[PDB]
Amino acid sequence: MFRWLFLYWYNSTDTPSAIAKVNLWSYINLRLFKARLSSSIAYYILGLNNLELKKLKIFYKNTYFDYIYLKSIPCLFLIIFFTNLYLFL
Amino acid sequence: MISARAVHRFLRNPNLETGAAFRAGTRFDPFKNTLTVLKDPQNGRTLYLIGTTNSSTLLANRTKDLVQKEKPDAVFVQTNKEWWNLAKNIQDVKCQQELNRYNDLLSQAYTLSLDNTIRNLVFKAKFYSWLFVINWFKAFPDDFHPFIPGLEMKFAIEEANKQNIPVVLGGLEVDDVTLSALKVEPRLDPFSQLYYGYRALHNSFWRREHFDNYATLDVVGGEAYAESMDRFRTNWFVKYFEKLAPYQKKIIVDQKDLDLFYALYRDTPGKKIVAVVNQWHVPGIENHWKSATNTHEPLKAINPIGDMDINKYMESQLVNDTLRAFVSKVGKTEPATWKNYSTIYHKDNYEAERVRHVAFVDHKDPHMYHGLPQDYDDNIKPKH
Amino acid sequence: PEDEGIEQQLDQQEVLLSGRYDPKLYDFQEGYTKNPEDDQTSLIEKKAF
Amino acid sequence: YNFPEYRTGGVQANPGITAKRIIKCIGERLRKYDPARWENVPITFKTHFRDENGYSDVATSIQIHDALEREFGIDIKDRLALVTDVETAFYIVMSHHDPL
Repeated sequence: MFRWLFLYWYNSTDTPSAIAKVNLWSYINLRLFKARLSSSIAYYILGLNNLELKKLKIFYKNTYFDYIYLKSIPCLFLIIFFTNLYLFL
Repeated sequence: MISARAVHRFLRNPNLETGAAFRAGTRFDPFKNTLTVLKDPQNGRTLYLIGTTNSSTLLANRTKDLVQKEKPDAVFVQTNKEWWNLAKNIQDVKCQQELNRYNDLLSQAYTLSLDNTIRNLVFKAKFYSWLFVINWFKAFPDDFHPFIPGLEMKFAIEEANKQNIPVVLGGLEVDDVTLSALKVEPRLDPFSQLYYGYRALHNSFWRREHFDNYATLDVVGGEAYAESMDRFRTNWFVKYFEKLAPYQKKIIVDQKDLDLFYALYRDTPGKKIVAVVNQWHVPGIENHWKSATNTHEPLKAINPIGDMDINKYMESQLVNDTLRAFVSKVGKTEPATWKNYSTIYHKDNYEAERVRHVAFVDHKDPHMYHGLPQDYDDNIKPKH
Repeated sequence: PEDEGIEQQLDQQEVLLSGRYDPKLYDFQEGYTKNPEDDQTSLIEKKAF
Repeated sequence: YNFPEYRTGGVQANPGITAKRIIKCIGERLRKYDPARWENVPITFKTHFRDENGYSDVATSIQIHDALEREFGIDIKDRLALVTDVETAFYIVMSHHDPL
């Protein structure tokens, strides 16, 4: 289980040479599933000695409906106020 | 003269890169977020400042035991005579839920001795509207009422009466003194308060913080939330109040902190004081007490570049310059980038803007060959 | 006899003795909070857990 | 009268002074823009401007970009990198070829 390619490819002991020395190629060890990124932006800047990995995470994805409803009350009241103001004037 | 120490700081560990099981700190820490010990070596006085949210039975029992065993020379409880009468007439209650059952009766102690004149009636209307709006923005449940005193105050007063030591009542959060102070400030308005309270969280950070704070209050009850309110959470709440209503925050927090410090420092018997005050007055009272008694923790000077490793940067530059010179001499060529490690901010990989570093002003400039392999000897020696 | 009560007790003992659920391996947190914060349940609830 | 130095690239020649300037300008801008949060927090080289979970605020970082542009007379490309710590600001400033 790997998240970063530089950790994935650093020291891999499940290479075809060794697995052929044992000759047991299990399905769960497919390289299609071994590494997968975090789906959050991660770019590289130049630190003091080497590359520095900076993650750009802007908004959460686990918001529930109650947060949306509570954050919408001022907008709904503004809409009501503006419509009634238009009706009166 | 002025000791400008930090008082209300809620940002914890901004130098850590926390997250994913590496937290910025522990917020539970009960029995320590609440009790603070302060000393006055000039007069040999000891103060036990207990900041209560009036919601936890465990803290009420701890305060009762502290008053029982410490035997102070004075107890300073932040209540008033009306609340004390109502609470002393209530008996056979030993848990905070039962006392929360009487929350309306104890809230009857909020009595305003105002006139019936036109100006006072207008002020009462404005103040009640502002209170309604600020309670909408505060949004606390029944079981968490930091401004309605509960079992901790009652136990402190009863244990003070058992030992026959004087009890000094400092008044509730909104008492006659603070009511007159709010009368002086004409900045009370429900509509402006609504508009400013829906603009307080001006960036994502505050919003997020807001969420999680109240999120915990919705998951854990008032009793479990009173224990997990540390100094950083208290400072965040006072700053949130400041963002909601800076003038009323100045009147209710800062000025009342100064008044409580005055009462605890001068208007008290002394030589041992147990002061059960509200949670968010503890930072200000403690800061004022330490500044007046000079009992501040020793200063550890913070150099802005103290945590900057300039040697790392300079060694990297030197190493990469030597490597560029060595590789250029081996290959009989010149460096291509002059950037130690390739990152996409300059877009020099696919555009025409090089990162070449060759600067000189004339043909006689000694620094003409700096950055070029001609600057090094055949032994890759930095000079000549 | 695969007695249901005794087998359930043995199942619980096996699950807890497997070593996967050692509290030293876990940093208990309030997962819902956007900022990573420790477990803030009350002291008696922590003792019961 | 103090004559300015002829040799160019003095910002890259003094990493410590560049970091001090970055710290000063960032601190002033953050205390002006968000006084309730940064007025008590000392800003050093390892200080970052993200949440405790690593989530960054765009408004704070754009304020820091404006502060760095005014301090060093540069044009920070906001779409390429976001300044979320003093180290990123140092990298951006030292990468620019016309800081002063």
